[PDB]
Amino acid sequence: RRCAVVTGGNKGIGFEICKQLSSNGIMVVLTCRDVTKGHEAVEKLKNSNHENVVFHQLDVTDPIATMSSLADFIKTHFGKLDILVNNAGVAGFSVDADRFKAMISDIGEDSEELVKIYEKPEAQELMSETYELAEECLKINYNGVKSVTEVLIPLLQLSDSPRIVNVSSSTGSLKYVSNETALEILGDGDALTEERIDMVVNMLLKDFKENLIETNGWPSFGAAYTTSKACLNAYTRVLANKIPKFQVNCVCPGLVKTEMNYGIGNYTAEEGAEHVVRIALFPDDGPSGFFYDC
Ligand SMILES: NC(=O)C1=CN([C@@H]2O[C@H](COP(=O)(O)OP(=O)(O)OC[C@H]3O[C@@H](n4cnc5c(N)ncnc54)[C@H](OP(=O)(O)O)[C@@H]3O)[C@@H](O)[C@H]2O)C=CC1
Repeated sequence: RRCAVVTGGNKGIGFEICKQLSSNGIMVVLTCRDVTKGHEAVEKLKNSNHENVVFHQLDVTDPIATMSSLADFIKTHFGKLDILVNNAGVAGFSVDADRFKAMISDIGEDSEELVKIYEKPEAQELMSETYELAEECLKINYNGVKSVTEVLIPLLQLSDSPRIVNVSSSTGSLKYVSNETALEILGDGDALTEERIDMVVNMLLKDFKENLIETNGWPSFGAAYTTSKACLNAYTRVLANKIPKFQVNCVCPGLVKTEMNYGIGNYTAEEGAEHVVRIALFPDDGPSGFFYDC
């Protein structure tokens, strides 16, 4: 049996990825940071007749040394890893829940309008981004992906067909990278390295902390998130180059109705996960280094 690790597996797209991989005969290690939430998710899938799922704790921001226990667990019970889905991620902003629920109620969750207004200024007024949230966003969406990937690479090396799928967003496209220095680094594909991508991340965090978002031409809203995904894409390309044995790709699942969006989206969680699972289960002869649907 092929086996998979999915990060952020307790809810949203991640939970549905675990369910669908399991449905396709994959042995799934559902990981997430909250132990109670993890056990409840696995119990829920079992009660749905998905038996090839097991829980293991994983907060992607923890030290890489702590992750050694996941690596050992997989080696001991499975002998290899075939699939890693880097799904865990956060938006980098909070919302006024009361007013957001009022806005959703008012419009009606349907009529493309709800999705339309979610992107209007009327909506941003209900959202708050802070340096604290930015720092966490980058640690989870970018650095966390690097740590989990580094720890599990030696197990993926043992697979005859290793795959890494990183869940990205189209807002991470270079078209939205406004800062000139960042655009220059991320757009110079031939010169991409992990170190240069780290520079972009550190540049953003430094400017954010020093209140230079507007001043240095960063996006006026959602700069942490969009930067984290643009850096995730670049890192995905670098990793693809470094490890030609692997399939390493990003997938942008479209706008999905999860708690990340307070239920707003074009696709259900099931549908979003389907988009990611189609790449995770590519034939053994598959491409690497690309950004699907981004
Ligand atoms: N929903 C959308 O429209 C889109 C989502 N994406 C990407 O899809 C991925 C999943 O998003 P989605 O399902 O919508 O969001 P959800 O908020 O519903 O789920 C997020 C998952 O990530 C977990 N998570 C958050 N921080 C950490 C951490 N430090 N360590 C381990 N797990 C963590 C959450 O755990 P917990 O329950 O403990 O908080 C949860 O399991 C993300 O990378 C997101 O950026 C890309 C394009 C569109």
